[PDB]
Amino acid sequence: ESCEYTCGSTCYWSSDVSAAKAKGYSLYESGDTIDDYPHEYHDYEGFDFPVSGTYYEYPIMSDYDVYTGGSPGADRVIFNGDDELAGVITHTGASGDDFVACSSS
Ligand SMILES: Nc1nc2c(ncn2[C@@H]2O[C@H](CO)[C@@H](OP(=O)(O)O)[C@H]2O)c(=O)[nH]1
Repeated sequence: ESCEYTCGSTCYWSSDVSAAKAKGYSLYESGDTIDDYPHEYHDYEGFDFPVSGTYYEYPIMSDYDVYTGGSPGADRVIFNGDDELAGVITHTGASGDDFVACSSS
């Protein structure tokens, strides 16, 4: 139960990531949003994503619960229209409204 990704000091397990991607994807697929998520992620930052876009972001929570509205915190899981995982990113340690990648491999 390793940290698939680490966001700043927050440790996310593989199971945390798949639940956040699954939640954001069920909405995406249903053409719905909750407080504006998921939404297109532009990849203004220039990240590597092992998969192809269009990319969508969904909040991944610090507390391990799936996002269902409210404050999104700083972490985001990134996925595409095929329900493929692209990665986990964070606002933590990023300047203003930029994002930095969460450590992994
Ligand atoms: N930094 C960054 N922001 C984006 C991108 N695409 C959309 N955004 C938007 O600008 C703000 C992201 O910094 C995002 O709110 P967020 O905090 O929900 O991501 C979002 O609405 C992108 O590729 N990079």
